[PDB]
Order: sequence, then C-alpha cells, then structure tokens
Amino acid sequence: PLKPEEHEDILNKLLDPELAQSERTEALQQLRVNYGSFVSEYNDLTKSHEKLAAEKDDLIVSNSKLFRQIGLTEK
Amino acid sequence: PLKPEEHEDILNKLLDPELAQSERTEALQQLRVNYGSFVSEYNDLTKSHEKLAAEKDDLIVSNSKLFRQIGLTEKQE
Repeated sequence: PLKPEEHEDILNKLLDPELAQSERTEALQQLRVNYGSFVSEYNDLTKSHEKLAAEKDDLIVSNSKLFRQIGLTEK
Repeated sequence: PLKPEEHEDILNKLLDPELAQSERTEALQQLRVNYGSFVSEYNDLTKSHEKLAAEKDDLIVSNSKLFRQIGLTEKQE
C-alpha cells in the first residue's frame, strides 16, 4: 500500500483549511482506496498465515509419529 | 486496526472545510496513529508468515525422507 511517508504527505496536505475542495475530496479518496486495499491484503495474509499454521501442524505431528514408528521397527 | 467503517467515518468528517481546526488536526492524528499501528501489525504478520513458509518447506524435506525410509523397509519386508 502507501508508504508511511506517502501517507504522511497526504495528512499534511489535508491539514490546510484553505486546500481547494477538489483536492481535499481527491486526497480523501486516495486514503479511502488505499485503506480498502490494505485491509484486503491484510485479511488475505491472515488467512494465508492460518493455512500455513495448520499445514505446519500436520507436518510436525506426523514428523514425530513417523520418527517414533521407525524406531519401533528397528532402531 | 480501525474497521473500514470507523475509518470512513473519519474521512467523512474531514471532508467538511468548515470543521474546526482542532477537530481537523485531531482527526488527521487519528489517521496517522492508526496507519502506523496498521503497518506494524502488517509487517509482523509478514515476518511470521515468511518464517512459517520456511519451516513448512523444511518439514516437507524431512517428512519426504521419513516416508521413503518407512517405505524401503516395508518393501524389504
């Protein structure tokens, strides 16, 4: 999304009560779109992270089960 | 962290040029604090995600060997 500095530039621009209403509505739009994407990209990462966590769990549990089983057969 | 609706509420308040300066200043501060807090949570999530992806890759390597090991033996059986 927007780099923190780029976000900062918009906030400083919106601080001026004298900014043309056109630019005000525009800048405010950038913030709206940006946040939209950001929350989207975040929700997805969260889901992608939960899937990996679940897979890692299955992998580690069977890594242990497999290790143990092999030691009963010989080792 | 701000819910999209809570954030939109702030953006709407900021649209009005007649808003008192103290209000405008305060709202913008809220957006800054919220954005910095959002970027941090995102950066942290990205790191643990990368760590998880790496661990998963290593566990697959490991399980690949254990499964094949279990296989050769039951094939010698």
